[PDB]
Amino acid sequence: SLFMSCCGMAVLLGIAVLLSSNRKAINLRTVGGAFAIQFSLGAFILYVPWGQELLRGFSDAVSNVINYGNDGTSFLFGGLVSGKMFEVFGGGGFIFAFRVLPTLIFFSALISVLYYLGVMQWVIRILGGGLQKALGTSRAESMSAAANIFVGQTEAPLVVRPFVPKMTQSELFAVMCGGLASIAGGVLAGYASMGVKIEYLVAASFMAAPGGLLFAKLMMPETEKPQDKPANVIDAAAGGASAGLQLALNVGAMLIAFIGLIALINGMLGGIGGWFGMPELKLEMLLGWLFAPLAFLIGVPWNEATVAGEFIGLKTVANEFVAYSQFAPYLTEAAPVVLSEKTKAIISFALCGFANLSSIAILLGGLGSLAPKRRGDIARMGVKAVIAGTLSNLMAATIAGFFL
Amino acid sequence: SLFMSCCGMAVLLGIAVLLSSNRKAINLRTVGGAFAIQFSLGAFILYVPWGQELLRGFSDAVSNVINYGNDGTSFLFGGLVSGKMFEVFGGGGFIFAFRVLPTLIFFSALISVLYYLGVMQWVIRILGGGLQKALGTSRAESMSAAANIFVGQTEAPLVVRPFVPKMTQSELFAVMCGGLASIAGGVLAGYASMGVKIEYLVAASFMAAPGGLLFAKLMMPETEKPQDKPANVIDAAAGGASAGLQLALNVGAMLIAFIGLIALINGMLGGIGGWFGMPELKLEMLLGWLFAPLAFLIGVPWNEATVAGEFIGLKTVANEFVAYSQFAPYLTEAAPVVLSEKTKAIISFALCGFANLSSIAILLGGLGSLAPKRRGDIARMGVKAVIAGTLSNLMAATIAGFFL
Amino acid sequence: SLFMSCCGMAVLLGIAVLLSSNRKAINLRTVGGAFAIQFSLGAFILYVPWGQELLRGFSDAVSNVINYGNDGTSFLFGGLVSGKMFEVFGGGGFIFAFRVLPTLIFFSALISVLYYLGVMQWVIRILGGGLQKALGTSRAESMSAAANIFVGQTEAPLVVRPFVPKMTQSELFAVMCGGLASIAGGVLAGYASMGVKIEYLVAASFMAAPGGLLFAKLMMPETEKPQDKPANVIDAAAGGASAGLQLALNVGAMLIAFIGLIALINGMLGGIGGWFGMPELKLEMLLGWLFAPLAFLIGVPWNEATVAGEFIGLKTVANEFVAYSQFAPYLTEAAPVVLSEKTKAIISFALCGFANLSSIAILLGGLGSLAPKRRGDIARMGVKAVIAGTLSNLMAATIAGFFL
Ligand SMILES: CCCCCCCCCCO[C@@H]1O[C@H](CO)[C@@H](O[C@H]2O[C@H](CO)[C@@H](O)[C@H](O)[C@H]2O)[C@H](O)[C@H]1O
Ligand SMILES: CCCCCCCCCCO[C@@H]1O[C@H](CO)[C@@H](O[C@H]2O[C@H](CO)[C@@H](O)[C@H](O)[C@H]2O)[C@H](O)[C@H]1O
Ligand SMILES: CCCCCCCCCCO[C@@H]1O[C@H](CO)[C@@H](O[C@H]2O[C@H](CO)[C@@H](O)[C@H](O)[C@H]2O)[C@H](O)[C@H]1O
Ligand SMILES: O=c1[nH]c(=O)n([C@@H]2O[C@H](CO)[C@@H](O)[C@H]2O)cc1F
Ligand SMILES: O=c1[nH]c(=O)n([C@@H]2O[C@H](CO)[C@@H](O)[C@H]2O)cc1F
Ligand SMILES: O=c1[nH]c(=O)n([C@@H]2O[C@H](CO)[C@@H](O)[C@H]2O)cc1F
Ligand code: NA
Ligand code: NA
Ligand code: NA
Repeated sequence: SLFMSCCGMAVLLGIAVLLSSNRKAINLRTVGGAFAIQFSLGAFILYVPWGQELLRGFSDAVSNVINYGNDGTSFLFGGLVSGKMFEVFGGGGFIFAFRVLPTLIFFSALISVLYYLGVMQWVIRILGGGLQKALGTSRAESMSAAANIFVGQTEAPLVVRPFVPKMTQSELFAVMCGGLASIAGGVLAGYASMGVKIEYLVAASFMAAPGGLLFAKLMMPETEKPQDKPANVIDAAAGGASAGLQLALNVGAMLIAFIGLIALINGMLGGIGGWFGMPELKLEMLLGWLFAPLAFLIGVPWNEATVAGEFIGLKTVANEFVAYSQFAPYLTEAAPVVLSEKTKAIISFALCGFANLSSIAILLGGLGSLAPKRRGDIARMGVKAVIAGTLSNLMAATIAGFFL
Repeated sequence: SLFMSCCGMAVLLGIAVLLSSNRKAINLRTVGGAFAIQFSLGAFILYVPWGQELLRGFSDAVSNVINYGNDGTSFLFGGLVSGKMFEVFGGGGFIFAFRVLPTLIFFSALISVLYYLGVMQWVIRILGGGLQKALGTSRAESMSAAANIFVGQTEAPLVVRPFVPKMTQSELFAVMCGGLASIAGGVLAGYASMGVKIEYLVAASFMAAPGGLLFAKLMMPETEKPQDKPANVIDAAAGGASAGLQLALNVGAMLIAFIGLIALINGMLGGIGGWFGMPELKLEMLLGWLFAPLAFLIGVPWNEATVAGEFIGLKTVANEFVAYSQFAPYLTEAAPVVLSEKTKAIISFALCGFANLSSIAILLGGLGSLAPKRRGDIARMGVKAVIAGTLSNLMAATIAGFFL
Repeated sequence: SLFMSCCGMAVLLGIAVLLSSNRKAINLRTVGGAFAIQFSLGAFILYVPWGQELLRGFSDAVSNVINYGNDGTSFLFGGLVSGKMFEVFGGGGFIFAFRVLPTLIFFSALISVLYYLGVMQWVIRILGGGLQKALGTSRAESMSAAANIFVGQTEAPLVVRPFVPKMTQSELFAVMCGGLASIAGGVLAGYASMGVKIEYLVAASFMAAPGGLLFAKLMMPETEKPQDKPANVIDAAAGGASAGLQLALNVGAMLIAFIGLIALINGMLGGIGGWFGMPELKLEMLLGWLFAPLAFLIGVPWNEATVAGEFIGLKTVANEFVAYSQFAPYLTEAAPVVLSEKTKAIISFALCGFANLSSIAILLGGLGSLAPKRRGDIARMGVKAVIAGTLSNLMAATIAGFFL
């Protein structure tokens, strides 16, 4: 029953303690409250009626903003994003390049506008402030964790840019973990446009802030002592659009290459596997077989653990975007394998994070430019930070599966 | 009758004098001849039969070059830019991304070729020379004003690059104004492809050179004393294509975001306005209500001033590209509001300029890279330069409305 | 009969000797073996049954990898790259932008992966080693020649990056020639997707390594004495995808502009030619008339020399991509002129090279960044290097025509 989920949470916590830089330095108030907040946040918005309605209200607003942004997309690509496409090409009428990627551009511009207006800083200041008061975490790392709810791993530390170079190793690690445990407002809308339930995306985003601090302070407790704009709104929007464009181009090229490379890998695996009586061997089977125990531990039913393992493994060995690209068909009526609604939720939560090895190089560049003398520390803590970020996503999935 | 237009010209002139840095320093020969040239140029090509035929001949040549350039576009996107699109998707068969944006690439390559060959420098030298002889303006600022007829605000000063750092404040201001009062050959073809009459675009482009000098020397008279390549033609074309590509990408991302943001703004305005019994409230209504007097002043009929105000206001608060994107449907048979041919012309002229606040940041980067120690002056004069550029566009529209 | 081909080879060799920096410094072992290898390589894979089967086996593998990579393309553009496009738009259903350009992205990512794994370095070390042992060429220039079989002119010298600044002038020239005589794995797949026979592309690529050294050591003999990474595999793929994206964008913009410019040139040539009773005058006719003797010399039949001259000339005056874009329709059933299979092969080989004037500027940037103090030498030897590269392509075509 629910016992398997509670065991799941315990195992995830235990692994973090086992990988800790110093278990005797672990602050019980910090890691105790962090888990408490992430657990309670999950309980509130996924179980408690009022919180469920607040989540639903927030998600529908996000859904409306996406539709508003699609007017710009409709202007540029016209009939290629109209209903006629489904009449002519059927399911192939949904052109990913024109349906999903332009949303990254619109949302990046929007976020930039909300930063210029001070709306973002206002929300981050409140959320980040509440975290440090309850957990005893430092001012800077708490703000970065809260900022990561809405923006990406390289953009979130910008709210505390001047404090980054003199951050303690534990602070720097938490900052890295905050980004790895979360996603970004831009791609959230993208994943939502792919069929992923907005409620899950919004929930996982908010739960990433305490979850990121949780596993950061478990695996890298504080052993040191911490310390302590565009000309107009139109310029802000333009700057965001440009950043979104570059992101859209990068994501699109990555998807073309990685999905293509997976197909090539599967072709080779067919020949190699055939030598062992397994000509049907594919990458999905390997990842499914290898990540099935992990999926089962976080609450996925026995008969759905292997399929769930495919996406979870793919997210880890590559990135969450590619994983979502393969999981999205399972959210439609044309799903090759009909999964339970709880399993769908677990996969959605467990995928909702930038936690992968390639994000280390991203952190080295973006976060490293803010503090060039700390690039050595970032590379040194990269793998552990990814692990911490992965555990945070897994914990969020286990919690979500519990109240569902 | 025509009295309203003459009042319009007077008001525009008066505002410039009211905003002058020193009215007693205004050179009557300079600003008198500048208005005379812009007025006579308008009279010649819009009223006088011979000039009308020369304008028509030039516009058709421009129309032919665009069709020639569309062969490259047709090669890349094939059936998606063919007539079959209109059979399948109807009006939505016109894909803006593939129809309009690639023209920016072809024309940028062409302009780069005409620069390598010396054709551009030849024309600019003649036009710029005639301006300084008649107006008494300096050599450098006259060439920049003439260059702005064909190229953008950041590219035009390149013809006098080494003279920019030591320019007087009045010279630097005029250079800024020359770019703000005009557009570029690349986007001109884009706007033409959207349905905007080429004759109006060509006319407004040429009239921008004296018009830009007019309001620059009215608002910032000279109080000081002025002073005074690719390896081959194929490389030139390639360089232009690359520049055009970057422009095309920037414009496309901007349009997706801004049009999307306008839709979001209208959604919010519907709720906010509803609190005051105006749930139908939209951005177009605000801009229309606010810019209707200005439209009426430049010659737009009373019953068309509000609709004309929508586009004029949008051009000012955002940019001319977005404005043209909303005005283009009014140039087709499927126009939601059938406007008079004079009103169509007035709007076309009044929109034909880079005069907006966001162009200040553009000038800071492009023009600023030519003279890094003058970036402070550019930012200081930015708003006034935009105003001067706006007045120049408005004057051109009033003149156009007069002879029509 | 075959006598015309042997004369062709002799003429090409003679021209190189005539243009030599020092004929008495020409190493007979080097240039004798280089021609021997290129000739024997051609004989082996185009005539000898076993070699023909090895070429066919390699080409089919390349064909399979391309299809695998098209899965990523199919994901992004859906129905726009499906069979339905041919039902709706007929021949125009083949959208070049979505069919060909994305292959550059996938293959660039793949090559980057094969570099990270050490597979590329392994092959290059063997091929490059065999060349220097047989020809007596230096270690560095032999590796660069072998690397150019698979990658582009700017990427190939990276395998010997630290040796480039101290290279002899003859070494630097050979390095330039190796890149000009060949293409790249990315665009090879692109040309293959356009209908160009993979066997010819693969053959020309391998034959470029000895061919490049041949004409480099003929035109610039050695008169001096020579001397002597991404964090993980996923990062490698991502880096390659990004590089491929930039390449894809550059190629697409170039094609839009150049094909558009050719159409404009033809429009002007129609008017100019009309003054001399030739209103049908076009660029293709000029290039065809001018390059027909050259085509005839390399083995193209008399009645097909003019048509063959169009593409060969276009490749030289512009680039091979544009040439292939005009030659591709002649490889289909809807070919305006049905050409012999030997003529098709000759054109395919003669076009398979980056040898053009615009590549000089490319070499100045890419190869020049590896040795900034040698940019003067690169520019000085640019034209001769292009000639050498052109002769190498022509020789490969003549050889191919001989055994066919
Ligand atoms: C898509 C389908 C197929 C999936 C295939 C799975 C591929 C996963 C292999 C990952 O390889 C490792 O990744 C690390 C992370 O980058 C590297 O560490 C490098 O970077 C670390 C992080 O900074 C450092 O700690 C290390 O010292 C440094 O070796 C490490 O060398 C590398 O071997
Ligand atoms: C699209 C639909 C919605 C439309 C909404 C309308 C938005 C317009 C607001 C413009 O805001 C102002 O723009 C100036 C121009 O950038 C800024 O001046 C800044 O830049 C100037 C120019 O250099 C300087 O003179 C100023 O000192 C400096 O404050 C100024 O601060 C800023 O408040
Ligand atoms: C597409 C259809 C139409 C086709 C039209 C054909 C155009 C071909 C003209 C080429 O022009 C030459 O190209 C050289 C190569 O770049 C230039 O040399 C320049 O660069 C060389 C190479 O480094 C140097 O040796 C030279 O000194 C330097 O002048 C040279 O000046 C330039 O006149
Ligand atoms: O804002 C972003 N920042 C970022 O780094 N990414 C990277 O792109 C990958 C795919 O979304 C993520 O795993 C992450 O590594 C994506 C983003 F959308
Ligand atoms: O060449 C150009 N230069 C330029 O700055 N722009 C900018 O892009 C906006 C939209 O066309 C213009 O208002 C102007 O600010 C556009 C151009 F086409
Ligand atoms: O890898 C490449 N490197 C390169 O320089 N190019 C350039 O792009 C032109 C068109 O393919 C080539 O002639 C060559 O000059 C293309 C490439 F694909
Ligand atoms: Na984040
Ligand atoms: Na201009
Ligand atoms: Na090469």
